[PDB]
Amino acid sequence: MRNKIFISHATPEDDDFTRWLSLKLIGLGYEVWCDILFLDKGVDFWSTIEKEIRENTCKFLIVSSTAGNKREGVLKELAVATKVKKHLQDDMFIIPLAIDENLSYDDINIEIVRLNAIDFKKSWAKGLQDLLDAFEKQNVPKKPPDHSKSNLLYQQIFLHDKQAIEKEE
Amino acid sequence: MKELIYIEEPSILFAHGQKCTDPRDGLALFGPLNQIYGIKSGVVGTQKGLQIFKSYLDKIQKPIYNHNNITRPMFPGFEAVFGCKWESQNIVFKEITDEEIRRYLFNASTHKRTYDLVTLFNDKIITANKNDEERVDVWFVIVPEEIYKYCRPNSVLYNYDAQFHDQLKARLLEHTIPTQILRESTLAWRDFKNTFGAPIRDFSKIEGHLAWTISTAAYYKAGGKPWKLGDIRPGVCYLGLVYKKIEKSKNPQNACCAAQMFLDNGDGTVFKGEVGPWYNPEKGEYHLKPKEAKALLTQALESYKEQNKSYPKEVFIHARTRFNDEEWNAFNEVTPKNTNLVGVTITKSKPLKLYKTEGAFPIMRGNAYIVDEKKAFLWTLGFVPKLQSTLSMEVPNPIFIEINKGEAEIQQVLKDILALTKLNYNACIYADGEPVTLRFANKIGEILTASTEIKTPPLAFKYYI
Amino acid sequence: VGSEEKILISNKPLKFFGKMSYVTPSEVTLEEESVLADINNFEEDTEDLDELEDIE
Repeated sequence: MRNKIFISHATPEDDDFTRWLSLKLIGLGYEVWCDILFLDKGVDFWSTIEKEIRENTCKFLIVSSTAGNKREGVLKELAVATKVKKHLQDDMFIIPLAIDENLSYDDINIEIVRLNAIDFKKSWAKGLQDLLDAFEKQNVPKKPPDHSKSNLLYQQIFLHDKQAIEKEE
Repeated sequence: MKELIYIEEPSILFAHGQKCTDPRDGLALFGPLNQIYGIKSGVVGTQKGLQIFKSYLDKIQKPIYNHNNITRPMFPGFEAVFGCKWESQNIVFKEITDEEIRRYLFNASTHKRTYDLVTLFNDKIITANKNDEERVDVWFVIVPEEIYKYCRPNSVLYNYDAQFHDQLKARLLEHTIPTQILRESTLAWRDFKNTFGAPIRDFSKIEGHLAWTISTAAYYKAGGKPWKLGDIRPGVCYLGLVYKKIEKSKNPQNACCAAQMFLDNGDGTVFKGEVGPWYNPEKGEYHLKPKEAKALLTQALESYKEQNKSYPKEVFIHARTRFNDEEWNAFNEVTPKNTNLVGVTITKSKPLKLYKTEGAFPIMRGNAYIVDEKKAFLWTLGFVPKLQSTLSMEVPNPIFIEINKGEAEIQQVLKDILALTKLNYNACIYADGEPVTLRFANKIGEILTASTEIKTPPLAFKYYI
Repeated sequence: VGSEEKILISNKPLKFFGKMSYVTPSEVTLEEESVLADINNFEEDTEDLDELEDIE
């Protein structure tokens, strides 16, 4: 059984949008994997990505940003995503994400060329809506929506260095 | 040896019953509590103002960034933050001829120019919304920069007020039209420079805050509620009472008091306190004579009964002046025996600058200094770690609170006014020094004092901010 | 105050220590507070131009 949603993106130029999309996904019901909230300091990185990509990732989301098509890491994740989508023989595994208008359609890496990249440039609400309805028309297993998990995650990671401490001053 | 007790940062509700502490991030993550179906923008101004507004609205439609999201968070787009749709179509536009501006320019005294221009905008808006079938939820007055500059009250080449938007909202109050005035240089700073060759209205790094404030003001004036307060007890009513005085020449100012009221949500039900020709401006101690005091209390009680059906168990009164005995005695006997009445005074003129030994950091916002049971201090300004910056400037200054009469817990009113400081709607800042019942107080007093000719102002808030 | 009686005021101020406190970041936040100064500049202004032109 695979139900996790993988998001591949560049760092740190795509922190806010990836965080917002991951929070909306995890509050909407879908389980989402992203390196912002899972891959932290002190742990190994690559083995977990490979294992989750070829073991429990149901859909792959690659951000086709301006800086997201030339970094080595995103291209390597795209390569292993291509390998696992060839093994799984599903063309709907990779769902590209385009967020920058300044990047033309002809300058992207090749695995984004064949697939029609999703729309997230001029607006985000309808983009999330079409991503959601494409997901539920692709029959991804889901849980009932609850923002309590999203609230707990948001209080967990994004409030680690931005809170008052109990020290004498 | 005394210490400084801590009050926790108050929380604001959001969509799906979610609790956060920042309004911008909570809106970007969850959104409003209640959804509206859609807004329709209306604009008055020149065609240059029309295209400037269209450019700024389509820029707002795009997700725009700032330097960093730690202090000034990025704008995820109006649709993604509010769930409402903004479009550049179905927009009603009314043009103002610049030749009429030239005709009105060469007048001698700028006051009559202000009057004729304000009335021209007013009856243009009235004509526009009284004939056009397309509903306009919010009218956007795009005033030109040179009108704001060259037609100032002291610009050099009685109940009417020289301020433009003051008179605008004052004479638009009698028709229930939510309007918001937009300065041209605010949303046309790209092509606006100073004489040296620099934008004095510069937003090369900070325009995300402008987008945030404009978007939340547009959603609030539409009818939807952006955010509310978390915990409100069954039977507590806040009464932020205005005690701002105008300097209305030989006309008797006396007491131009008004009152804000928060009862169950962020809903403000402002009922017009009397002008009260008693105690002519030689007597400006704000001592409310008993008939007007009981009238205002009856207004508050009737509004609470209409909105809640139940008698309130405790009335919270916020003001800024000292309270005399007879005013509270008049406040007492009208109230039932079960309820409680307490009055709080908030002031800024008391100096207390708390400095820091090491580093260059100010007082963290939320510290409470207690002097006695009656008097206390609250540091609503200063550093806040969720922002990783100070909301104040240089050194923060606290608000000296003091309960006059009635029995209540001091930390209760401390945390309650701390929660009340988070409900600012016109500006989407994290928090302000004065509470929003006192922040809206001066502006709504200026609105009401600009038009004596009205008698029943609407008690909503869209026609004020 | 008097030829024989003198009143002594301490030259050090009275201290308050806080139970709760905050973290101490690098110097970037003071630059962002200067940006907050710019925020207060570009938010609103009133009759600045003539005195600005008088300073040169």
